[PDB]
Amino acid sequence: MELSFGARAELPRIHPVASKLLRLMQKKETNLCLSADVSLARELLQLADALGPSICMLKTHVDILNDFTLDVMKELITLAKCHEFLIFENRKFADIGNTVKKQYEGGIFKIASWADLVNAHVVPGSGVVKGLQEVGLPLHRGCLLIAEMSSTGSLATGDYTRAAVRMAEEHSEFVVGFISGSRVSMKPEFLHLTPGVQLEAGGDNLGQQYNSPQEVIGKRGSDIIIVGRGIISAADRLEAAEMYRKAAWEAYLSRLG
Amino acid sequence: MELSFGARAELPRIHPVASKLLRLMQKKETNLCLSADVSLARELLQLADALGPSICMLKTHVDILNDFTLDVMKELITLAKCHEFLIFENRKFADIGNTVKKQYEGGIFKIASWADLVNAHVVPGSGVVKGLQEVGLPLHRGCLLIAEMSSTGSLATGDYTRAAVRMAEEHSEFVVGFISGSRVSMKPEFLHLTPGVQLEAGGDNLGQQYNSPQEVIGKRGSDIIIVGRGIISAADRLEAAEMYRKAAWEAYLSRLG
Ligand SMILES: *[C@H](C)c1cc(=O)[nH]c(=O)n1[C@@H]1O[C@H](COP(=O)(O)O)[C@@H](O)[C@H]1O
Ligand SMILES: *[C@H](C)c1cc(=O)[nH]c(=O)n1[C@@H]1O[C@H](COP(=O)(O)O)[C@@H](O)[C@H]1O
Repeated sequence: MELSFGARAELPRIHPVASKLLRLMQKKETNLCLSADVSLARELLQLADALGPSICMLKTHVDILNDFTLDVMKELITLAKCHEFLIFENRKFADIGNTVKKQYEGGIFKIASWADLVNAHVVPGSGVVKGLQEVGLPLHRGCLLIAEMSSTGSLATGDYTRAAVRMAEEHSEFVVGFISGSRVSMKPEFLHLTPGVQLEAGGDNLGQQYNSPQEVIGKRGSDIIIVGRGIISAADRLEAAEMYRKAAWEAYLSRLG
Repeated sequence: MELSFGARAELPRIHPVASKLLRLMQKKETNLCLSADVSLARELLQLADALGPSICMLKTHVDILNDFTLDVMKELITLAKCHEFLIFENRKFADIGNTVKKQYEGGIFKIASWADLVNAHVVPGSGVVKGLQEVGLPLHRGCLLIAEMSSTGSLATGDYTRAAVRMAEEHSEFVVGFISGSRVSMKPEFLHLTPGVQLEAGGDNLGQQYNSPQEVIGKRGSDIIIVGRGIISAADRLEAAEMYRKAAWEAYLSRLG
């Protein structure tokens, strides 16, 4: 029997980062994650402020931010706290444990110092998780494993996907869910976040493929839609965010009955 | 049927970056790539200067460099030109094509501006190569595809590895080789670079596994050894690099005949 986001937030085995997310999704009636794929700090902060009320999460892309500083991230956190959304850094960690540990904590970005959530590929084996968790657990963070991808020719299928799910299950102190195109775990403590979402059919010219909020939330059983260009390229970004939020929210409610 | 590095540099279908690499490997008698996994620019540059004569390639890890600037990379390029080695940025690109394009060209790091070689995971499908190619092609850059990984539980096996080889073959205007544990393509135009190398048996506490230069070059048929901690953790990094250089070079010389 399907549980509401509010009930899932209270499950005994729920991770605190997932509980926080689930509570604000219910409170705000949004299961929309904005993919903030922009080059400038001013654009990032303007979108976070204007769309904050409509979103549960803002997916940053610090590797493409031309004018990144840690002060930009301080200010983003203030917006996150004010508007109540989590910060999810896009960087798709995909290296050996020892390396990802340093990539997560260190460098100029210090991702673990400001990102509530990160995501990681499972291709290196479970050391990728063990390395990230060494930094993330003390910092009270969570992680998503990339169980499926939205792009043409994705190899994250079959036994690979199943490996991601086992890895997540075995590291539930840190792993809070998945990047996936559908529900891949039957355990309600895990979140499912789906990119490759637009209202209309289509793709991009570098292998991105799109499915609708109704398809992914309603038919395929995911929890959260991640949307970049569908919102950012629109003339009215606030209206676009609202259409996506309403679409994803209604799809969830219908599945809930 | 085995050709020397110098002869391979003259193969008809060889990429110019691969040719430049193979020529300097032959001239300097080195098939050693230093994995410069350090957090300070001053250490990076001191290692680059001191070990430059012993290496064919320096693998940078800019995501862990706390005091990165483009001026640091300018000085690195001077040393690369002086001592004759290529610069390989470690970041294991693993996202849809439209995203990896921006990650490669942009942000603070502007990787494409200074790195001869990049590496990409093949899990997103061939869009990952297409996206990097749009940036790197005019700049005469090349790419290695991660066909196999060194870490315990690696999913880069079987049909995954075969998919990486096919993808490299179909994008030979930009893909110059592989990160792998062994020879994975029979086409001598492709480079094989192998991490998870140390003179002694063992591993680390986060899933890394080591094989020797003689096993990897000599028996598995790889071209270049990538070595981080085996060298970086020594008291005398120069002496360590020389040991690794002689091991890898003599292993190559012996498989030649
Ligand atoms: C990573 C979250 C990911 C994984 C995937 O399989 N597909 C993806 O597209 N993404 C990321 O999500 C956004 C998608 O943005 P658009 O809505 O296509 O503009 C990108 O940031 C992509 O890297
Ligand atoms: C990426 C080059 C890679 C791929 C892999 O399968 N295994 C790896 O270890 N690496 C990278 O190579 C160095 C290994 O350093 P050590 O010799 O183990 O210190 C790391 O930089 C790793 O990310």
